Amino acid sequence: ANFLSQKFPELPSGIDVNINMTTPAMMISSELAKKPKEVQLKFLQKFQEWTRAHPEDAASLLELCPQLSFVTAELLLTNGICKVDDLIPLA
Amino acid sequence: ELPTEVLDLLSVIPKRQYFNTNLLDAQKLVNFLNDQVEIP
Repeated sequence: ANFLSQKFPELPSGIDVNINMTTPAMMISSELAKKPKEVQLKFLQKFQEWTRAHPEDAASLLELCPQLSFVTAELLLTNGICKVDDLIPLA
Repeated sequence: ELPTEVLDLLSVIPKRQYFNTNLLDAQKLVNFLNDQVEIP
């Protein structure tokens, strides 16, 4: 993964979830949504600039690392920026 | 480079292997976020 070793070599793998009692998706929502609204908005605006300045980089990272892909989606969901039905056009 | 906020966030959720359900298209999402989205 030369792309990552060059640009994104410190990508987090994620937490370990015990999916015999808790589903990843539910954790995903409670994870982002337990955070004060300022966070999601701060991340997404900051990120928005970053991804506008680096569309190739940003998109290719979302291509390979799905936690960010859905992390962005769920934050869009929790604030009401976008709905699930607005994400399926992306899907 | 990625800002630290992003890094922490990527780590706080399930491992990327627990995400292989429906997923979203990175390329569409980025073009969507850049042009079509305005974060409140």
